[PDB]
Amino acid sequence: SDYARDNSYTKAAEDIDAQYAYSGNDLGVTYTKDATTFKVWSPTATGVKLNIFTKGSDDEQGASKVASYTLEKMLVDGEWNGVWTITLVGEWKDYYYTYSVTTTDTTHIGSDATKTYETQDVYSTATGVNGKRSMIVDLDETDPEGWSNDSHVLLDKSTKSSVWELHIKDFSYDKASGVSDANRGKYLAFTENGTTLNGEGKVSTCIDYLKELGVTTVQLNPFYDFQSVNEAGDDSQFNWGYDPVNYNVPEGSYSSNPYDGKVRIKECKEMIKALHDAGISVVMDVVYNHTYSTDSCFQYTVPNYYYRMKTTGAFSDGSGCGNEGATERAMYRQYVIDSLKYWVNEYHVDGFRFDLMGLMDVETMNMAREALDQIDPRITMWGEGWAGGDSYHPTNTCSGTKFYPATQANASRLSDRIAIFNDGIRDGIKGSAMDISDVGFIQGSKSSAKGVSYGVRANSSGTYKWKAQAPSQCVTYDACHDNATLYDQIIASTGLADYGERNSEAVKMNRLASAIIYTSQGISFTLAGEEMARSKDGDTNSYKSAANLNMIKWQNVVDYADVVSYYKGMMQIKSAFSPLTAMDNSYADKYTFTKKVSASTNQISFTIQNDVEGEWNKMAVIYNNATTAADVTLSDTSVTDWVVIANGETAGLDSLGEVTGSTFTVPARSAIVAVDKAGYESAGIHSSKGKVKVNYVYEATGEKLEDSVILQGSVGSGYVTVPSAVIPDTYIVSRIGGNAEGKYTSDMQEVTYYYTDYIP
Repeated sequence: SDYARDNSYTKAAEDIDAQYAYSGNDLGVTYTKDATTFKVWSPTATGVKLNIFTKGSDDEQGASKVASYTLEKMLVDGEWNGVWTITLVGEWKDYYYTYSVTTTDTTHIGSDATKTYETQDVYSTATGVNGKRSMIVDLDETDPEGWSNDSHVLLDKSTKSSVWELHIKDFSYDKASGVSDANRGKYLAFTENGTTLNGEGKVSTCIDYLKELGVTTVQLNPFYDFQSVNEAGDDSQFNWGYDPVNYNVPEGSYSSNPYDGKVRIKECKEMIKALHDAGISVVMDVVYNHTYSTDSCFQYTVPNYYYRMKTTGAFSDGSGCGNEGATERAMYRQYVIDSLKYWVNEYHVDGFRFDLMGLMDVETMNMAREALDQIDPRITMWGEGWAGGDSYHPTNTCSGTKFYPATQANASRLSDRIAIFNDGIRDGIKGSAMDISDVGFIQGSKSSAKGVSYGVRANSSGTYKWKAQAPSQCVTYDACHDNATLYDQIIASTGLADYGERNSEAVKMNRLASAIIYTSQGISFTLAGEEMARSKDGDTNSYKSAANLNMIKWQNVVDYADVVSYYKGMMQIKSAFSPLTAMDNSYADKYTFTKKVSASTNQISFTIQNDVEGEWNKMAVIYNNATTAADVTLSDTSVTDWVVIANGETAGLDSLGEVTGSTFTVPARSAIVAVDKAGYESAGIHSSKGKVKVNYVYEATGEKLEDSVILQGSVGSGYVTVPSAVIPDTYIVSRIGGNAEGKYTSDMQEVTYYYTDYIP
């Protein structure tokens, strides 16, 4: 819910915006070898004092207060524009500082009831430990080697993306990642090429694993400066980071040395450079909708201005943390826009994800979208189109237009290149996020088939709980950092095994969900480690749980190499068919669904008439969430010869069979993807990945104890195969044919685990 209220705080802030608004783009430190400059926009302040130090804290050896100066009012044409400036002559690099602002609030300008605060610069670019002290860094110095040649690694269309939502700690915090001792959980785990599981050199991990999996984007969890982890305390502290402190300053606990401010910048840039060199785009999660506490730099500089104030004087609780930034405000809007531009231009990020996007206002988001477009329009923007609580915001914004929250309901006003995370498809696929045990479509819910069928088109065709101006305004996904993981939800709802423990039926549902996400329009978005069945031990909220519980268990790239390969093949499927990555609604009417989109059906099916030259001319798709195989007849009978390219066992770009007519026998809880034979033969799209088939044969009779699984990978890359974890303990591998480990050769290989009786 949201309400439009006006009060004394809003009127005073509007007057401030009308009079004192500033647009010089040079607030904060403007360091040069000749002289340093400082600027603080605070109309309500009676005086500002700058305090230079030598160490970002008093507990560091050699820490001492250097000097204090007084910042005087900045005058243009004799009138005050709200800023306090001072120039220090001489060399001042690496010198910390703070401000001592004596100020009233917005409603009491000119009165003598001031209060004195000591505050880190709102525009801090570098900070000592815990971000409580600024620093005058020379940013040109912190560029790693070859940084001048780094360029944005951007998609041509954000719908082609396969976003990998990766937490910087979890990426490498496991000792099984094989990363050096000093770099487990930092920016620099991303710069180490040649990593492997347990350093054994057999199967890759981390960055080489990313190049293998082919993800086109990686969305990094909050690595701006945040509060909830002590940058000087225990190294095992984990926190997503939704308690922002310094937006413009990289987080400190992800660097080898947080006490020095150049080190965090250097190492963050190093990580971004590493990912850009891996050909993988980088997407920064941002949280401009709130700050850690109201005792912030914004409040200490201009109280009650930068936040939305209720009529009673309390702060609005729309974000659920006790406050919420007033994005409608003439200077906070400019702050957010300039912070986005600064992150992009300095740390070479390629796109953003706005937490609780519903709080921000549509006009501000259109302004940010236009500003990022002015750099490069392929910079991807998206975010959660809701809010955490009741928001009380002004009736208008600083520009004079009405105030509209950026919600899913307002997606019609919100720009089409600002995707809204599709809760509709998320719950249609795997169930409502509010309950971990809820049963979605994949688990067997017939009713959610409507949600899945509408989300197949990015909700941009028709209306189910919301609508998108285009599929480019939809992030097709079923999991992210928030709430439980896909495999967690599947296991919890099925009740077949404990969390993270491999289960064949749950793996089938996971493959089906991957097919649903990767044959749909819009942006494909996956939780990092979602292919390998990542599990948080079922924890529905892990924002600050154990780092060893949130870390990616890198044994899962071996234990779930078949699921990794299914995902890696579905990615190729989606990238090899233009309708599955169309930005606009040109292909909305080609989806000749077999049943009504609103039908509660166990087996979803449809077909896509592609029109791009040199590609498959048609595809079928049949999601069969039933416990038993079911024959599905296509209402589109214009094509009767087909070449399956995915099924319940393996997925990819290679013919897994052929079907005559238009009737497909779809296995239980499994998807089928086909293509027209003529188009397949004429296009020439073919999988260059090697393959391995791992059977599990009871030796005495030749019957299979468990189904075979197909592994996949690039030709020339290694692999490792293991006995299936689902075979009972009463069986013992007596022999293993073929290469139980090795590399992927262009010609298919095989491995057979023969079994016999055993007494555990």
